[PDB]
Amino acid sequence: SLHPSIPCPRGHGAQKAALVLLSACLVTLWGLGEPPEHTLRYLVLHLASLQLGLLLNGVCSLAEELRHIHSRYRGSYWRTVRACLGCPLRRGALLLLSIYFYYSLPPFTWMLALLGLSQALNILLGLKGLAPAEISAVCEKGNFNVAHGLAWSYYIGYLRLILPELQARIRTYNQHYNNGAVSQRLYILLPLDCGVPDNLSMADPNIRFLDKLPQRVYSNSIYELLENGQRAGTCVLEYATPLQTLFAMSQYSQAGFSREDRLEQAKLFCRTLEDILADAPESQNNCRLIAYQEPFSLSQEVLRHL
Amino acid sequence: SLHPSIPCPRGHGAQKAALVLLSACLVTLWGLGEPPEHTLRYLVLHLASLQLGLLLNGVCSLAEELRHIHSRYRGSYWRTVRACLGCPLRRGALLLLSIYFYYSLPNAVGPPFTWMLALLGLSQALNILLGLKGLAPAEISAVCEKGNFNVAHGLAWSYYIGYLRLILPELQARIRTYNQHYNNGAVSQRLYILLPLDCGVPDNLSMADPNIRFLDKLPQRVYSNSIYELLENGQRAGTCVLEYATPLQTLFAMSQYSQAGFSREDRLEQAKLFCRTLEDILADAPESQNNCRLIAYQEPFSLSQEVLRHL
Amino acid sequence: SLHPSIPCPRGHGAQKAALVLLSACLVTLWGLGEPPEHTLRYLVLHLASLQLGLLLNGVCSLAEELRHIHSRYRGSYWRTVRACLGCPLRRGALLLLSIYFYYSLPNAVGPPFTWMLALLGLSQALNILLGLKGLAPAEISAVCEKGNFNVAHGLAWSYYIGYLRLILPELQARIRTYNQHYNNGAVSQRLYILLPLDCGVPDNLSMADPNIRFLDKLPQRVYSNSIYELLENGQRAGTCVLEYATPLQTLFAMSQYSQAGFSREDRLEQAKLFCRTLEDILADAPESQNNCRLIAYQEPFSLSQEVLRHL
Amino acid sequence: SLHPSIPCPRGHGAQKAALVLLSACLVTLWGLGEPPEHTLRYLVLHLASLQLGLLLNGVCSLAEELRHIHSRYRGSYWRTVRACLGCPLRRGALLLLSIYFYYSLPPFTWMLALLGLSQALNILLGLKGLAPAEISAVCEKGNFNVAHGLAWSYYIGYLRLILPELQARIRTYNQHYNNGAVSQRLYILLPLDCGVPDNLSMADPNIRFLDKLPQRVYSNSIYELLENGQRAGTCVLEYATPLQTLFAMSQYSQAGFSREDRLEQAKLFCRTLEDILADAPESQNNCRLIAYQEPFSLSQEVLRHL
Amino acid sequence: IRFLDKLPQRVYSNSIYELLENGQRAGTCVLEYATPLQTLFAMSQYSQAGFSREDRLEQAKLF
Ligand SMILES: CCn1nc(C)cc1C(=O)Nc1nc2cc(C(N)=O)cc(OC)c2n1C/C=C/Cn1c(NC(=O)c2cc(C)nn2CC)nc2cc(C(N)=O)cc(OCCCN3CCOCC3)c21
Ligand SMILES: CCn1nc(C)cc1C(=O)Nc1nc2cc(C(N)=O)cc(OC)c2n1C/C=C/Cn1c(NC(=O)c2cc(C)nn2CC)nc2cc(C(N)=O)cc(OCCCN3CCOCC3)c21
Ligand SMILES: CC1(C)C(=O)N(Cc2c(F)cccc2Cl)c2cc(C(=O)NCc3c(F)cc(F)cc3F)ccc21
Ligand SMILES: CC1(C)C(=O)N(Cc2c(F)cccc2Cl)c2cc(C(=O)NCc3c(F)cc(F)cc3F)ccc21
Repeated sequence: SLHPSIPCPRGHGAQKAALVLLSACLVTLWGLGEPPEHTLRYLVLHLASLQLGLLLNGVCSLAEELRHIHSRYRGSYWRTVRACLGCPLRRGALLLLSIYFYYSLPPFTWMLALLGLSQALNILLGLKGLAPAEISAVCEKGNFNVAHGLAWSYYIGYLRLILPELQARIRTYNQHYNNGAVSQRLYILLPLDCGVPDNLSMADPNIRFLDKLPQRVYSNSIYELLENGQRAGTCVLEYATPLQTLFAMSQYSQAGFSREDRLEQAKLFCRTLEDILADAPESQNNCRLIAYQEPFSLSQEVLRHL
Repeated sequence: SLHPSIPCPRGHGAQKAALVLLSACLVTLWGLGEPPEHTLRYLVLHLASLQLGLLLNGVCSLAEELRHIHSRYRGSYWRTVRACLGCPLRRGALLLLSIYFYYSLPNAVGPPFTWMLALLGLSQALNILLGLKGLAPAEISAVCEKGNFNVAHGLAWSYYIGYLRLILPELQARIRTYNQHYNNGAVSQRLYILLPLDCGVPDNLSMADPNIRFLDKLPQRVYSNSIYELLENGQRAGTCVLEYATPLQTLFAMSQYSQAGFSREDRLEQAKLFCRTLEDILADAPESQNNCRLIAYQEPFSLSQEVLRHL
Repeated sequence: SLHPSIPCPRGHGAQKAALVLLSACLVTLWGLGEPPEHTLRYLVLHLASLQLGLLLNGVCSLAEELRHIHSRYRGSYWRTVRACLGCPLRRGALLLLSIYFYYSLPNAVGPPFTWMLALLGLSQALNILLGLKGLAPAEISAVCEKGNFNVAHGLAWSYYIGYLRLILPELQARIRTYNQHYNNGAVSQRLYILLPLDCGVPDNLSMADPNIRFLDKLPQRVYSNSIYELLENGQRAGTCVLEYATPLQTLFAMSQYSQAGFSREDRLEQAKLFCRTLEDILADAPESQNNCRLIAYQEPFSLSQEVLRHL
Repeated sequence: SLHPSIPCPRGHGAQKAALVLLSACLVTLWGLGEPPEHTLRYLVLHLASLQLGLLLNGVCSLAEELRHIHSRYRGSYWRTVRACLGCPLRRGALLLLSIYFYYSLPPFTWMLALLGLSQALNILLGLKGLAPAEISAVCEKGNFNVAHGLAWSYYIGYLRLILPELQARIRTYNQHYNNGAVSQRLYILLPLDCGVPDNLSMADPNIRFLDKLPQRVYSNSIYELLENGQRAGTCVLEYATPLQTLFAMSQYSQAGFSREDRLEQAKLFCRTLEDILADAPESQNNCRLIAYQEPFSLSQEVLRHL
Repeated sequence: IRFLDKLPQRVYSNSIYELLENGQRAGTCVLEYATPLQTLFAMSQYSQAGFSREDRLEQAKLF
């Protein structure tokens, strides 16, 4: 609802389509007309190599982690083992389960040399790479995103400090003058393009700076929303200052934060600001978000919510 | 370098294990003396299952992304496949290799290719639903650090682009102006940014330790800064412009709220990571040309002892 | 899109067509009917032949590099090895597989390892001596433009960082001031930078075409800007702040000298590329907030028309 | 002559040691003791595959240039073929020479298809990549290096315009102020780490600003060189600005310019500026370059040149 | 009257002024106050000069 080009939280399409594929997959195994004794042996041995390979992958990971004991895991060996190999208990059972069934199921020592060699090629040539559309899912589900830190810093830092003392300063400026009364809500502008001009008239000339709201120290502007050369309304406009910071990351070569990522993350920052302003006690319909990506009259969009 | 506890950027110990492992792999293959020809096919066939799996897994992962395409992938089909399947042309060739390496190759162990198609699909769904192929927390922190997906990365950079970048150019002159109009000791020209690893950031700096006491407000948008003196044994041991790290404070309040999904285990990592990233940004930035020095520690001891040794 | 002559950055057509040839080549492998056991073995063996040769060639490449360690590689040997042999931990992971797949695998065609190693160095030595395995310019041009190995990339970024990033913020203010204090048409608020692709840069802009002539130097680290009137049919259709691009002059003078090793055709290659690099830089820079305009033309026509059509 | 850290112009350590490596490897062929016709045909077939290897790489690259033909090659198919395949006839003649040797020397059509397929995997996967050592071994030879541009333009634009009239301005300044004449040479500092403060005082307090030389407008500042609290030299100091641009080039992400390249090109920029000023009419011992790198006394570095 | 620029250059610096009229530029000439009149005013300001206001006015006219 915030904007047609803001991504919704990831749903369960992967779960549902897999279920449909799983339903259709189990159908076609029955069509072969073959006993499932081989199928069960194949499936168990198919999983056995993965668990065996996962151990060596953890072991290969651990050799980097062995010198990391004093750095990340409080100088503890057991915690380091858990990080690479997952839960030691559940993983440990799978290791012994595979070995016992592998010997029973009809070489013995040749596969480990080959499987250990195969795990090397995944580590060395990077065949088992992470698809970014699965990097995004895990990063978003675990809240490993840069935007999730830019929004929470904004809310805890700026919004949660002026929102209580905003409607009061709006009311006082309304009585102290006579003007069309200014709206009692802050209309945060969230330019999705992350190009934030230092003056509002630069984005559109029909929006003009009129006055500064009386006042830790904060300064806000009231803008003369002009339609057909006449005032149609007034409000307090304010760009999201993180949207500059996300932009100025993309310029710098040290950020490792490219243009495709800049737009991709800045989409989250607005989404994870609505999810914050929805439940925040300081938000009592006293702050209204407006987003717009230039394909546009900025003045009408402010009027659109008015 | 900043502290014995701050993690170092990952080395190449991963492939170091693999190369040593491969050294123990070729010898083991040579020691057992297996038929070399079938050893070649088996490794390829094994990699034929692995790379054909990344398509069945990808397509299931692709199903959801076809509904974000208008917003997340700017309404383009080719920016949907490249996110779920890596580079398409590079990945597309490997599939034709794996298909060719499985369509008609002799295979003592393994089903025919048309049989293996069904067995692969059933295997992928089981791993997806149960999460058997779960990401290890060691690799989660490894990939995110490499691709810069950690939340402390932004909080370190935003603390630079917003505040640190805008005040270091004038901080030397502002400190110089105060010293020339004050006592004949003197205040150091280097800013100090406290980075308590515990993220315990008292509102008043003097309350952390009695030896550090607020002296004066440094003269000048209001960029207020309070200069502090370090009272060691009742005498003016040293004075410097000291402040806490606001992003660490915002991290501390981040973990408290339950709408952030920020456990205290994660906050400790980002408390450490935010220091190293701030070390990296200030290492080469033109503004931080020996203009700022960072203080990081973990409270188990006096804070004044650590700041004094830096002067 | 500035001019039809300027080239676009290299695409992925080479990878795209290679997929088609891979697809058609798969048909012939399935049509002739040779056993896949030998086809898989040869293909691994053939790929083994190419990879194993790169070792000695890299060794001969490293041979000159042993004395460059003190100068071009900061005194570390392992940085030198990666420079010549590619990734040390990956290429060695491919040589070892080819060593195992040639010391053990059957070799229906080709010498044994004890024999191939003799011939392997011989072919590379001849290629090094005679330069037979040479890089055609399209391979060099691709590496030059992908890895930013050009002199135009140098000039464009220098031109922006040194000149265009320092007057564009202050260009709008002076144009507004000049328009405000004088009431005789109006001057556009944009600098219409002229980019003559032929690198013909006269000192006097009015001499280029009669319709352009000097009006008044624009009042203001002492930047001299001359605005011009565009006499169309003897009528001042419009006036603008107009100037040439100095680097495109310094590309011309580079080709004149015989010490630069910068041929006439190379000048054209690094002149078209330079203009594209400037647009890619201005279109993303914050300073060019609709503040600068590019006018690129290759002389086959009046200069005033294109300047006018952009107004 | 300039600095130990400056890379020397590429000698011939390859041919010096490759031939020696060949000489040791030329003895071993006589050691094996094998028939010569068998050896002869293998080598010919080896070069026959490479000719097709070069043919397929160029032809695949030719498919891309059908979009750049009207831009890079002036709409002429001849330059399109020449850039990709090298010489249209010399390369073409080798192929049929190789093919005729291919069939003459002891399947045929299936071998050609396999060779084409194996070249496709070379292109898509990119195993046969260009090593960084040979990337900087061709660009240096072909003068396709970024710092070469920032060097010559710094000459045609700045050095060639101020050097002829510098000594006159120094002579005028030396006459006007008596007692401690300045050196008649322009000292262009070249800090190889590219750390260029706006003023020399921040780099080292032992160097003092003295005055600005009389004068478009050219401003050169004369700097005092102090030693143990007393003057030791006076000369015109001016950082090579392209080093500052090179340092700021690596800062921005759109430059595609790494940190090592900054260090690598800064080393190159002095050496190509050495070559220009070695054989230039505007160099009459009136301009001596200073290059240094902290692994220090910058102030004492200048005195060694005096 | 608007300041325009400084005349090109012991060194002597002089100023050229815009002579605005009805909002348009109508003339350009070098305007430079007679500093001795400023000196006379400062003389009348201080009490050690023994130099009254009418004295300053009359000396301005004679100057
Ligand atoms: C982006 C920098 N950054 N990233 C992280 C992570 C931490 C910091 C950081 O260090 N910021 C900070 N600390 C300061 C300390 C002093 C001082 N001691 O004098 C002075 C400063 O500059 C004025 C300080 N600044 C910068 C300005 C900051 C707060 N602020 C913001 N929000 C952000 O910038 C922002 C972006 C993101 C992402 N998250 N945030 C929230 C912090 N919008 C504002 C609009 C107005 C206006 N229209 O007038 C006035 C503001 O502040 C004046 C009042 C200062 N108050 C409040 C804070 O505490 C000190 C006293 C505004
Ligand atoms: C081509 C020479 N070159 N190649 C490389 C690589 C680096 C340099 C170089 O550094 N040259 C330089 N250094 C100077 C220092 C002084 C001084 N007083 O110290 C005086 C000079 O002469 C005026 C200086 N010059 C020459 C002219 C320089 C600057 N300038 C340019 N630049 C380019 O065209 C150009 C080409 C390439 C390639 N990259 N660039 C961007 C730098 N265009 C201009 C147009 C106008 C006008 N229309 O009026 C006015 C200019 O000068 C006013 C600005 C003076 N500022 C500049 C920097 O800060 C201090 C002084 C212009
Ligand atoms: C490295 C080595 C020797 C190995 O250890 N395995 C594990 C394994 C089995 F998978 C199957 C049986 C025995 C073993 Cl022992 C393996 C498999 C193949 C292969 O082609 N598997 C096809 C395949 C399946 F059989 C089932 C499935 F669900 C998917 C699938 F894609 C090639 C080489 C190996
Ligand atoms: C694709 C196919 C069938 C092909 O066309 N050739 C060309 C060719 C020769 F190069 C050599 C002989 C016959 C043919 Cl017929 C080839 C070669 C190999 C191979 O293993 N070459 C090893 C190898 C050498 F023989 C000489 C050398 F100096 C180094 C070296 F590394 C594998 C498959 C093929």
